Amino acid sequence: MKRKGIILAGGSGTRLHPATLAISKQLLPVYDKPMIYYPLSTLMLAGIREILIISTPQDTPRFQQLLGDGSNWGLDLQYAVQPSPDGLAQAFLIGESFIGNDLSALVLGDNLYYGHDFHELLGSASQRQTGASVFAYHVLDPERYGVVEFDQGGKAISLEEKPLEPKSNYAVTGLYFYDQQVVDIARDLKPSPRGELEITDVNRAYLERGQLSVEIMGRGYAWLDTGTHDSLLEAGQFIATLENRQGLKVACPEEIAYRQKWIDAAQLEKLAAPLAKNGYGQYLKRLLTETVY
Amino acid sequence: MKRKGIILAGGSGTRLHPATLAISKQLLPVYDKPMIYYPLSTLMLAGIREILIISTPQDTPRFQQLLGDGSNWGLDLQYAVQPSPDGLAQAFLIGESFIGNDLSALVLGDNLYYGHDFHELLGSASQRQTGASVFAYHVLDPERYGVVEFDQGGKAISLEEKPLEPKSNYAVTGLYFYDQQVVDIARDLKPSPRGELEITDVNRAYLERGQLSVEIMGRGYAWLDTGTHDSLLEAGQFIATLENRQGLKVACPEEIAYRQKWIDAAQLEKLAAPLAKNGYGQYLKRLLTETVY
Amino acid sequence: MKRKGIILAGGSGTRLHPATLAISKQLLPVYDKPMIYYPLSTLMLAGIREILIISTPQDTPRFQQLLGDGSNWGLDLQYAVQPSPDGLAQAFLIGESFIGNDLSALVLGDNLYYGHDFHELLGSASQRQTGASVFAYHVLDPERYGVVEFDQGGKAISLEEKPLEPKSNYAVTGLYFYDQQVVDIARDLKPSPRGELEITDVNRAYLERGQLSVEIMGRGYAWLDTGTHDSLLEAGQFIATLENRQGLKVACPEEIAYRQKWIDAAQLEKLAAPLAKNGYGQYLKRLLTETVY
Amino acid sequence: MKRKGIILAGGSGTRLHPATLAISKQLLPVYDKPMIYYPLSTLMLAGIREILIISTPQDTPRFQQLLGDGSNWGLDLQYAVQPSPDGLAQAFLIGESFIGNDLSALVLGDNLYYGHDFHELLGSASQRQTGASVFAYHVLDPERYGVVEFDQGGKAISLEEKPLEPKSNYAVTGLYFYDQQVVDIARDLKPSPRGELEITDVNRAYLERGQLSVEIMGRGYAWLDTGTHDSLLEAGQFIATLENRQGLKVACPEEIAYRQKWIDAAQLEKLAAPLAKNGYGQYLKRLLTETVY
Ligand SMILES: CCCCn1c(N)c(N(C)C(=O)c2ccccc2)c(=O)[nH]c1=O
Ligand SMILES: CCCCn1c(N)c(N(C)C(=O)c2ccccc2)c(=O)[nH]c1=O
Ligand SMILES: CCCCn1c(N)c(N(C)C(=O)c2ccccc2)c(=O)[nH]c1=O
Ligand SMILES: CCCCn1c(N)c(N(C)C(=O)c2ccccc2)c(=O)[nH]c1=O
Ligand SMILES: [Cl-]
Ligand SMILES: [Cl-]
Ligand SMILES: [Cl-]
Ligand SMILES: [Cl-]
Repeated sequence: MKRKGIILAGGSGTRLHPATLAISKQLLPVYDKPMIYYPLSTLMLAGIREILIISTPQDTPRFQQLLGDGSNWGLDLQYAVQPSPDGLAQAFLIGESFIGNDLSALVLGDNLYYGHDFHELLGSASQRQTGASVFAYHVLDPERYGVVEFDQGGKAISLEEKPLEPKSNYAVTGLYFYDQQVVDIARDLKPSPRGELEITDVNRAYLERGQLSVEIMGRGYAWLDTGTHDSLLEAGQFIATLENRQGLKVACPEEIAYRQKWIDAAQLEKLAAPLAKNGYGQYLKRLLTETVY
Repeated sequence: MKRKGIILAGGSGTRLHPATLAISKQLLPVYDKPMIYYPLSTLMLAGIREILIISTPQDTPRFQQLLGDGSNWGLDLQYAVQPSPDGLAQAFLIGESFIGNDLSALVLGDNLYYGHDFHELLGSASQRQTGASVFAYHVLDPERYGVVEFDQGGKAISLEEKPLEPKSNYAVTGLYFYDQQVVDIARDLKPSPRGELEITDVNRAYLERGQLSVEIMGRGYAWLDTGTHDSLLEAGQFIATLENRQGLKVACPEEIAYRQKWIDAAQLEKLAAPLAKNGYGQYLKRLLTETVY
Repeated sequence: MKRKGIILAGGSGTRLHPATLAISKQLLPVYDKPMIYYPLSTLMLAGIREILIISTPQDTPRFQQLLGDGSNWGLDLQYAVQPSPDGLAQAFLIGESFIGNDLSALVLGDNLYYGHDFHELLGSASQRQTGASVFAYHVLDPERYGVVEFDQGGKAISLEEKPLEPKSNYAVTGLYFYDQQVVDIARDLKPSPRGELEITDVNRAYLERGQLSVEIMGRGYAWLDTGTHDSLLEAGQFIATLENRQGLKVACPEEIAYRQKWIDAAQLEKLAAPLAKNGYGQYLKRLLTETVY
Repeated sequence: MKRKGIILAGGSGTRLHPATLAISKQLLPVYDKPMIYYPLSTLMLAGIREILIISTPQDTPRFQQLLGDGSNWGLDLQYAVQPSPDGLAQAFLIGESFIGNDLSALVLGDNLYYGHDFHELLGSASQRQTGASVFAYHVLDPERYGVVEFDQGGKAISLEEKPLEPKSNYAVTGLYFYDQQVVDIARDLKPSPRGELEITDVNRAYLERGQLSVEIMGRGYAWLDTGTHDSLLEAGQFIATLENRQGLKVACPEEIAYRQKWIDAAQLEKLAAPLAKNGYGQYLKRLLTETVY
């Protein structure tokens, strides 16, 4: 059974205005590449090739201009709009027709992940054909996120959205895997006191049915914060330190497509040509003639 | 006599693609605010209130959405397009009608400046009603810029554009002041071997007429580099270290307009309202009730 | 069979003078803690509790003052000096008596490692009772290190020390695992043209006997550079970004001792007391009453 | 009349333990050079050549090894110890004999300053032969420092030490200038509730005699924070961004001595020799054959 992906790349309201007045946050580069390249690359590593990008009406065309129909990276990209920022769960109403009867995965357009064995850690969620799979990650400021409580045996027993008195320091990350129940669960959701359709209600419903796998994303992964000006900066520094150390890029979509065998060496060469006079183009070229373990 | 300003915020070509595929560089934020805020604030400190923003046809509307007509900050902003990126000196052909018979100033949309007595250092160029005035700044990599050579008495005697063997480490910054000759000098320029109308030829012409002042911008000023992904990241770290230290913002246009008395406390309050729930709105508010020396 | 550890924390000569005039590099903190805490914590994760710290004669006492005999963290630390910086392999002559007839592991005092499953990746070297095990990591500037060449089947076939024309981009990291042959191999080493006893000759000898495992340390690990002022800075930024994101520390020795069960909750509490008024002390306290996966 | 300088580089207690367990904070490098180089360079710019370095008994020899007697940079450096960290005003009891009957200046060993016209701003305090002169600098967190309150005419009217409800955002920096009364005012001070002899009481006494000048250090100066591990890291990023941009170093003592004519080109060359194979030596060399305005 094939899994469809959704990147929700919608409005951060005015919270980061004026930095984000002219353009939506997920088109801003983090270091050497546009933000959206990072969650897209995540979906690609989880093996997902059919992807719906959801964003504001102003910006959809900009995302289209940047990513096209995906055919150049061996993907099949489609697009849809979120008129008003009415909750992350709204993705599933908007995405209903695109999901159809398949399994799905939702990733937040501004969430960056890095680490070892990231294929395998996604795999284990990607290969469960039933229920929902989310990830929990220790953070300093759990109040800002969805907080998962574990019992003494490490079983997930409550989820709470931006709690004033968090039950743990474990935050739900912005990567979610779902079966064919998600749309129907989404459709029955009531708005919350904040006026939002919450992804935590979606995930609570799977918990109450005993069908939520909460997999731990360990301290040895980077899950980076793009929610303040400060953190956005920390992230660029973080990526640039890795890339300049290794001479290898994090979350380069072309490279993921090439290594998954979704495009061949001739196609990778054609993608490199129009950027040949810069580092990124030069990087794509070098991938054709280097073995990387 | 009054001086008109031009901010050239055009195409950086593909040099910073794909970071810049969705949006032009000068809309990317540096730390808490869009890039273009920094040179605009510079022109404001130099006392210039009538400014032409030149940009690509695709992005003009994004600059317009961000900056409007300037009326809100006591300015008068106008807009023009640069269909093709044919050299910085092109700004004077495109800007001819807007300049009319006045004095002018040109600033690169991606140049950030910071330091003490910046009013005074601009002033001394802004007050010279005849000839041209540029600024020379010691850098490590002068080969990337226009290099000014001085004789033993500190007189400027040659200018050279991206010389392979620079005569000094003094680079010409991207702030230029000009009298009513610039348009005519611009009109007579032939494209260079690179296919560009070079600002260094413009400035050489003033030097050959003995009408170029080259004022030193000292080491105690920051002139920051936004030309690589690395330097852009250095620049955000730099502004954010200053701002978090001081609780005062660098190159905030509203604050410059308020302190120059181009807008009053009532108007500053109205600008603060629609961002009240973020740091930038809160910062504008606090300016109404703090004396800053 | 038990494995003994050596941290070589010797002289970086004058290369980073004057930053390092007053103190050896491995006592400088990286972000919140002294450099040496990082490789020490690495040895601890590999399960090694008996450790020889080797350093200059000036600085040994400072290392002793900082780390004591280890008894407080469940280790057994001993100390020895390297009079002159005559090569990394010299560690084994100096360490001969301390090694005795056991297996060993050598870590460079200035090498930082971070990532997921780091226990397991060390384990696989730690559990091989015969031969030598090193790690290879893709880097941009292989000329600076020991470069390992692989054949088309991914077999290690040459090692070369700071080659002018590197055969790959794979660098040998500064973590090494060795059987009872290392001392005797070390003793037979000739100085090189540079006047050094090279760790690459030690490792070449194991390769020529077919007893070198070269395990790949993947792009999903951080191996950080502390060899320039710039990289040292990049590292602090890197650690601080992780720690402030997670509210968990990288390479805190006390925490590793506590989680390996080498000290109990009462002892961890006593270590926290004298630092109670700062973040580090507060962090140790919080480890007593939080479950971390 | 001539002015004597004191750099207090004592115990920061345990506040930054364990980072600082092996070595006192003021020997840690900020980017390319030891911390203490920055305030020492400040005293040098203020024209002061006779300087007492006060530090802990354990570290004095490390400061001596780094700085010698100063003869190499045209200074005269002397050393004293501070057995217990009993307040910044203690510097005048300890320093009594060294001060003798001269004017003085006190600078905190961990305070970094940068900006334009820094000579002039010091000058104006250095030239006032009577009373005391301090500097007030706008900060975000004035509650951590001595806060100066101004009346509507910009006259200083109260000073308060770490007030919970600060009267302004103007913090007193860690650079102080004093006449021959300071010793006697110091001697009459009683310890505060915290067990410290406060520099703010010293400065309040001069205010109550009408002899305190409070000069504004403007926003266009950097006064950097070295009090947390975070800020220390910000400070290195900050210096390194300036230095890599300009190819000129901030607070290099040899360069200040050379430009003040306290050492000649032959002596500067001899200081450059023993570091010739690193950037800092190369930088000193290049100063012999470049004009810097
Ligand atoms: C399946 C090939 C994946 C190889 N790879 C990576 N594992 C990574 N790594 C280490 C990653 O952690 C990573 C992060 C986000 C999305 C995909 C991979 C990467 O950045 N680029 C890659 O080409
Ligand atoms: C009317 C004087 C404005 C005072 N002022 C500044 N001088 C600055 N300074 C210190 C600046 O360096 C600055 C830089 C570029 C353009 C304008 C000001 C500032 O950032 N914000 C300000 O409000
Ligand atoms: C065996 C407990 C190890 C748990 N742990 C870590 N895995 C790490 N991590 C993620 C590491 O990557 C790490 C790095 C160097 C040395 C030891 C662990 C850490 O920093 N601190 C820890 O307490
Ligand atoms: C004799 C004048 C020295 C010129 N000079 C400086 N002004 C500085 N500047 C810009 C500085 O801000 C500075 C800061 C602290 C102490 C001394 C100089 C410098 O870093 N190095 C220098 O050689
Ligand atoms: Cl982990
Ligand atoms: Cl200056
Ligand atoms: Cl990996
Ligand atoms: Cl100023």
